Order: sequence, then structure tokens, then C-alpha cells
Amino acid sequence: STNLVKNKCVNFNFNGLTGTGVLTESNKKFLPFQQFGRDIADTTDAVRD
Amino acid sequence: ENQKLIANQFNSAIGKIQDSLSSTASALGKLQNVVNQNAQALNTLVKQ
Repeated sequence: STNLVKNKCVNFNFNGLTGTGVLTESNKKFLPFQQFGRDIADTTDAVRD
Repeated sequence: ENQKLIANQFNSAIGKIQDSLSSTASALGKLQNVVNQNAQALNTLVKQ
């Protein structure tokens, strides 16, 4: 694994989530038994570390 | 005679329209569906 970086285009390689984007701090809240979030179009816009 | 009355007619119709938009969800439907038939145009595009 690697450390987290902000405001930089980096690849995302999680357990079952792949992609490329920019990770920024946010204010959303997740339920205890959740891993990653989506938008209406099944596109991720927020995840838990 | 009735500049005030005709003005009141126009603005009262305006207010009825305002109530319709603030109440009827389908009042703007022809943009909404166009937005929607654009939205799931793109959404299908990503579902595709």
C-alpha cells in the first residue's frame, strides 16, 4: 500500500475498486458496514479510507 | 380607465403561474424530460 495524497491525479487500486482521480477531504458520512460510495450514475464520488 | 385592473390581471395570472410551478412538478415538464432524456441519455451512456 501507499500513503494518501491530495489535489493530485493518481491511480486508485483498492480491494475491488479501480480508477484514477483526485482524493480530497469531504464531509459525508458512511454506515459502519460500507466500503465505497456512488453517485446516481453508479460513479464513485466518495470513499472511506 | 383600468391600467390598474389590467396590471392586476397580468400579475394575478403571473401569481397563478407561480403557484403552479411551486406546486406542479410537471409544469416545466418539457424541459424536465429534455433534461431527463439528456440525463439518462448520459446515464445510459455510462450504463452502456
